[PDB]
Amino acid sequence: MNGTEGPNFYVPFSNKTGVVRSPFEAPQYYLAEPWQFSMLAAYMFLLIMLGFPINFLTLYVTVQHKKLRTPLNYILLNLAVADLFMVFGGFTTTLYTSLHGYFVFGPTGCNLEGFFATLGGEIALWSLVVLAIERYVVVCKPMSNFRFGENHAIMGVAFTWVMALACAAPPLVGWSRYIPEGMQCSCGIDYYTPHEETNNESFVIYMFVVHFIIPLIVIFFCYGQLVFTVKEAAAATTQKAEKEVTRMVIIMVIAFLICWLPYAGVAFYIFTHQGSDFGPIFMTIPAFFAKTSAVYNPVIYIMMNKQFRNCMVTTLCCGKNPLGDSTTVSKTETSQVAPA
Ligand SMILES: *[C@@H]1O[C@H](CO)[C@@H](O[C@@H]2O[C@H](CO)[C@@H](O[C@H]3O[C@H](CO)[C@@H](O)[C@H](O)[C@@H]3O)[C@H](O)[C@H]2NC(C)=O)[C@H](O)[C@H]1NC(C)=O
Ligand SMILES: *[C@@H]1O[C@H](CO)[C@@H](O[C@@H]2O[C@H](CO)[C@@H](O)[C@H](O)[C@H]2NC(C)=O)[C@H](O)[C@H]1NC(C)=O
Ligand SMILES: CCCCCCCCCO[C@@H]1O[C@H](CO)[C@@H](O)[C@H](O)[C@H]1O
Ligand SMILES: CCCCCCCCCO[C@@H]1O[C@H](CO)[C@@H](O)[C@H](O)[C@H]1O
Ligand SMILES: CCCCCCCCCO[C@@H]1O[C@H](CO)[C@@H](O)[C@H](O)[C@H]1O
Ligand SMILES: CCCCCCCCCO[C@@H]1O[C@H](CO)[C@@H](O)[C@H](O)[C@H]1O
Ligand SMILES: CCCCCCCCCO[C@@H]1O[C@H](CO)[C@@H](O)[C@H](O)[C@H]1O
Ligand SMILES: *C/C=C(C)/C=C\C=C(C)\C=C\C1=C(C)CCCC1(C)C
Ligand SMILES: *C(=O)CCCCCCCCCCCCCCC
Ligand SMILES: *C(=O)CCCCCCCCCCCCCCC
Ligand SMILES: [Hg+2]
Ligand SMILES: [Hg+2]
Ligand SMILES: [Hg+2]
Ligand SMILES: [Zn+2]
Ligand SMILES: [Zn+2]
Ligand SMILES: [Zn+2]
Ligand SMILES: [Zn+2]
Repeated sequence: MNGTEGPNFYVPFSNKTGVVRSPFEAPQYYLAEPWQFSMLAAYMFLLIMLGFPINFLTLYVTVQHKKLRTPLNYILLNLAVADLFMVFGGFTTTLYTSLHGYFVFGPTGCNLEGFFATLGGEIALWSLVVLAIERYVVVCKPMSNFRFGENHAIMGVAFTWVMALACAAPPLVGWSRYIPEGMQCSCGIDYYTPHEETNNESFVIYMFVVHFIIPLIVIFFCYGQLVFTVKEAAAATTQKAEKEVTRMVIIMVIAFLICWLPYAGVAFYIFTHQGSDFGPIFMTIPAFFAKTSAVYNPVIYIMMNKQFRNCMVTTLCCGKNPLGDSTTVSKTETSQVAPA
């Protein structure tokens, strides 16, 4: 056997030498060198070191500025939270797992590590659909009289959590399971083994379709529609606001792909080539790189959203003067209203 199937795992190493041992009981320093694990640990450390402040700042800004309530703002507050969950929930176990060379915290660590990462990634994807739509509406303006409100915005957010849980929760209660991957320092869905007793084959197919293919079709298609009204370029007069948001949304989507296709692909590969000969590094990279998903979103947001940015610059300066080049939102100052 090219691998080493446990009743709990599958080390992509061969135990014709007895050196293979549970990623739940002892260091996997036989799969790779003790420094590569240190690198992982370093990286993860940096990720936590960054995913925390960025996602938190975003949180504090969004709420502290009472007018920042557009769907987009909602979605992003959402992502900021899901990102924070990743950070403490799983990133902590993954940093640790790396530090020790295996899941010292047992299958729970594997679960915290795998779950929150999937919970985080899916919320990201599903939010992307909520946006795709919100966008399609505000640009192709379907209803004669319409403009999303916080009431709908909260709907979409609640929805992304349901859809996300719909994907990430099952492996915790019987459908498929979270299992260490690569150098056994992160945990993902079981593609490696058939394990009739947990129905991996079915869930994986389920996830790839319901929680990957479909949303993508939806998002891509909705894009194919808005490739007419808000065609592509950038720089009423309100036209220039929505068209700039879209551009961001679009980027966000590309950003998502770069962060997940390499992984999703490696995952799909394995699923359809279980027992074949792949090593530990084969998954560690797309899997850990993928972990940037807990942080890139806010960056796009602060870089491509002139309103939020200046709002952050505002909070950061505890007062004003946000070095920009247009409406507002804040607290004591003029976060007053202007409806109709
Ligand atoms: C790869 O093959 C190895 C042997 O061919 C095998 O190692 C075996 O590991 C077990 C640990 O569970 C050792 O047994 C020990 O069991 C209990 C732990 O629950 C200890 O308290 C006892 O002291 C006992 O020694 C075996 O000694 C060891 N087999 C050997 C070297 O003879 C690996 O588990 C195999 N890799 C896999 C499939 O994970
Ligand atoms: C062990 O791993 C090797 C490497 O993949 C597997 O060998 C492949 O076998 C398939 C059919 O069994 C051939 O079509 C390929 O040419 C072989 N190499 C590949 C996939 O590139 C072997 O089957 C694996 N044995 C198992 C299932 O444990
Ligand atoms: C695309 C940018 C155009 C902004 C339109 C999106 C609506 C979200 C912000 O609206 C404002 O929210 C305040 C608190 O929620 C209300 O007090 C105020 O009356 C309302 O106008
Ligand atoms: C984090 C993900 C990185 C985002 C990807 C950035 C690529 C977007 C810029 O592309 C360019 O945009 C112009 C205006 O639309 C087009 O005229 C041009 O042909 C196209 O090449
Ligand atoms: C990690 C996220 C950073 C990637 C940047 C995405 C590439 C798209 C750049 O488009 C430009 O962005 C400017 C933001 O200032 C807008 O003013 C301008 O109109 C728009 O055309
Ligand atoms: C969409 C981007 C994601 C990339 C997709 C990852 C699949 C690439 C893996 O290829 C396989 O690697 C094995 C070695 O491990 C070879 O033995 C095998 O012949 C080769 O076919
Ligand atoms: C995506 C890139 C494709 C690479 C995936 C295959 C993993 C190759 C690394 O294997 C490891 O190399 C060490 C040094 O030789 C050995 O000590 C160790 O036992 C072995 O497991
Ligand atoms: C740090 C640990 C990781 C990478 C664990 C789990 C990740 C997944 C099970 C990924 C699932 C998917 C996402 C988030 C993006 C769309 C495709 C997907 C279903 C493969
Ligand atoms: C305004 O008074 C002048 C600008 C000074 C503020 C800029 C300082 C950099 C802020 C870094 C962001 C870290 C936030 C930490 C969140 C936990
Ligand atoms: C409102 O909340 C206060 C405004 C923020 C004050 C700006 C402080 C930035 C930190 C600058 C420190 C200079 C670096 C010196 C190296 C020791
Ligand atoms: Hg769209
Ligand atoms: Hg990324
Ligand atoms: Hg602002
Ligand atoms: Zn899902
Ligand atoms: Zn299978
Ligand atoms: Zn990837
Ligand atoms: Zn500016």
